[PDB]
Amino acid sequence: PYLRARGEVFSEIFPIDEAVVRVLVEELKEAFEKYVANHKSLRLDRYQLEAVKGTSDPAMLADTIAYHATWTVAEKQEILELTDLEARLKKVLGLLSRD
Amino acid sequence: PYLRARGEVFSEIFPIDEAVVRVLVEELKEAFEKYVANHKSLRLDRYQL
Repeated sequence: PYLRARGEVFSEIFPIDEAVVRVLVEELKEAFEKYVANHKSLRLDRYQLEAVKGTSDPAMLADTIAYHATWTVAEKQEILELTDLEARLKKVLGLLSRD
Repeated sequence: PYLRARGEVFSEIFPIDEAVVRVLVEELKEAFEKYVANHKSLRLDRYQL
């Protein structure tokens, strides 16, 4: 320590196949909104998800909604390493359904 | 070796009334869009076709 690394450029996944992706983001936002309005244990508002709108990349929202819930952060690391846009969305929606 | 072939019959049938073939192409495009409609990891920018 202190740790340093010669990291790389922004490695993102592009919003591809907007139809199914927006559909699954809507389903994820439905599951997340009932997560917020049902799980009294968290009560986290859409002030870090709806606060970001210029970068409407569904990976950004998939990582934001996953952040808003309190399952294990190891799965957040794995979803940060995921390369599939909706497998991120399916992973967050599945963990929200489990919650 | 070396590689060398010999074409014998140039079999290629062009169906008359290509609009019917284009309608079948549209049907196959619709089926491919239906296959794309369920993907969670096999998404692709299919609109460039």
